[PDB]
Amino acid sequence: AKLVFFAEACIIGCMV
Amino acid sequence: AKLVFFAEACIIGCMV
Amino acid sequence: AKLVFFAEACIIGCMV
Amino acid sequence: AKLVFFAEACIIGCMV
Amino acid sequence: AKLVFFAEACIIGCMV
Amino acid sequence: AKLVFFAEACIIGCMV
Amino acid sequence: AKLVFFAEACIIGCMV
Amino acid sequence: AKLVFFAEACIIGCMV
Amino acid sequence: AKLVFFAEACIIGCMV
Amino acid sequence: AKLVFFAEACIIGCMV
Amino acid sequence: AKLVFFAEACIIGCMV
Amino acid sequence: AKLVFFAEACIIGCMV
Repeated sequence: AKLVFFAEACIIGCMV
Repeated sequence: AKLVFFAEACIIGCMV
Repeated sequence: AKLVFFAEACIIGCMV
Repeated sequence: AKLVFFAEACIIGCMV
Repeated sequence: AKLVFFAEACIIGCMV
Repeated sequence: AKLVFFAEACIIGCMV
Repeated sequence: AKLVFFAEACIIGCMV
Repeated sequence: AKLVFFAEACIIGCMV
Repeated sequence: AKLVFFAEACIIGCMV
Repeated sequence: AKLVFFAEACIIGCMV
Repeated sequence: AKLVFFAEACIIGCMV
Repeated sequence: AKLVFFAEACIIGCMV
């Protein structure tokens, strides 16, 4: 898997 | 734009 | 305190 | 949105 | 001074 | 190239 | 509060 | 769980 | 050992 | 190689 | 000592 | 110059 940083703008990293 | 580290506790970054 | 990086996934730092 | 780490060398992050 | 992250969107930290 | 935070759980950034 | 990377050169993040 | 930075030296963050 | 982020506040990562 | 963080100011990581 | 980021590629920070 | 991560232990990045 990959650690992905999204941000709806606040940012958060999530493991996918 | 800037990246703010709102940590209001936890820390999240967002721009302005 | 400490700065825990909870991985509940998603990583968030929080002061504990 | 995502944060990409274009490192094309140096590293810079940008969203999509 | 402060280390400030701006991003014209690619991000870069700079000491101000 | 792009730099992805790999995962499989430890995380490493690598070049691609 | 906000978390700023202080500087004066070393950098530290602190709560405000 | 939380992210642990092991020191094997070298530093690897792992989800524990 | 582990790298632990103390909130001595200001964030400082130290070994233990 | 190594990952130098040049502070020419502004911080950029580059593979050297 | 110093924390040096090796590009062993993948980025790994190690002590020296 | 470049950012050096001193290990005094604890880790402080300083502009050198």
